[PDB]
Amino acid sequence: MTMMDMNFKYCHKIMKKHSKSFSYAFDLLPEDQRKAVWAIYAVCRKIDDSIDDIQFLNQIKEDIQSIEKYPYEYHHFQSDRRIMMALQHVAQHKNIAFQSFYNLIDTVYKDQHFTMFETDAELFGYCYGVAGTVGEVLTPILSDHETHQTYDVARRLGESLQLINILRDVGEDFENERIYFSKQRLKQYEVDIAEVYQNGVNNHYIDLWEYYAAIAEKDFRDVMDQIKVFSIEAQPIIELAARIYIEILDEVRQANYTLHERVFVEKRKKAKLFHEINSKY
Ligand SMILES: [Mg+2]
Repeated sequence: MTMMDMNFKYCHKIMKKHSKSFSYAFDLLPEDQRKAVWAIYAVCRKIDDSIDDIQFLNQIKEDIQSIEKYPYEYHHFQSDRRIMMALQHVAQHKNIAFQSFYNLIDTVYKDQHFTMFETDAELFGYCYGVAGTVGEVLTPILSDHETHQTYDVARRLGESLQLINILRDVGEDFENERIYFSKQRLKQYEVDIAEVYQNGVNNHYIDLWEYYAAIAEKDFRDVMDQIKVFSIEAQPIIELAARIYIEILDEVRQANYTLHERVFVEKRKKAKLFHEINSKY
């Protein structure tokens, strides 16, 4: 393989190491598209993990800015060369929504001074920042002609995926001093996450969790209803990614909403969903 192949293989490794679900689905795309997805996804992961000082994050941002301003010049990247070389390669063939990467970077910087969200509006604003943006950047790769609708559908799906992630990770996030449910909603439902972490679930908690799960599910249905905005080859792949991730909600229920382990959809179940979907197509 070539040097560029090596850069993309590394991006693949990062994506698969982070999400078995998204790698399972997206690796089914045609070669050129899945490679572009590995590259964009790896860039988002590097941004999301950068703090663990803002030093490296600042480098990533300057690297992306160099690509945006001079896509066909050679750059001595400051952050992760393999990933930026791959992103630049993609940038030379596809329209990348650079502002969406900057919105993501801005959100991650803010996360440094994290304080609970006062309202669901702030929570959903956070979902846009860390995941709606990912949906936006992948949009040109997964569609033939991008319209505001294409971005809207991709943005909403990313945000729904983030909300499902939050619903899966209540426990581990709490251990890491983060609570994503809003203070407004916690007060309304009379839920104290630390109390639930210590004592186990109860009906108030389950009702609150289900309140958010219903939002994720409805947004998922709306996205499925508009799947035709994506290219014919990406449609079943996106449906699979979404279904695989959404199944996480049932896995949490089956584990009695436990705050003490990370539930998951086993590979065999992922293959079952692919079968059902791929049968529709
Ligand atoms: Mg999480």
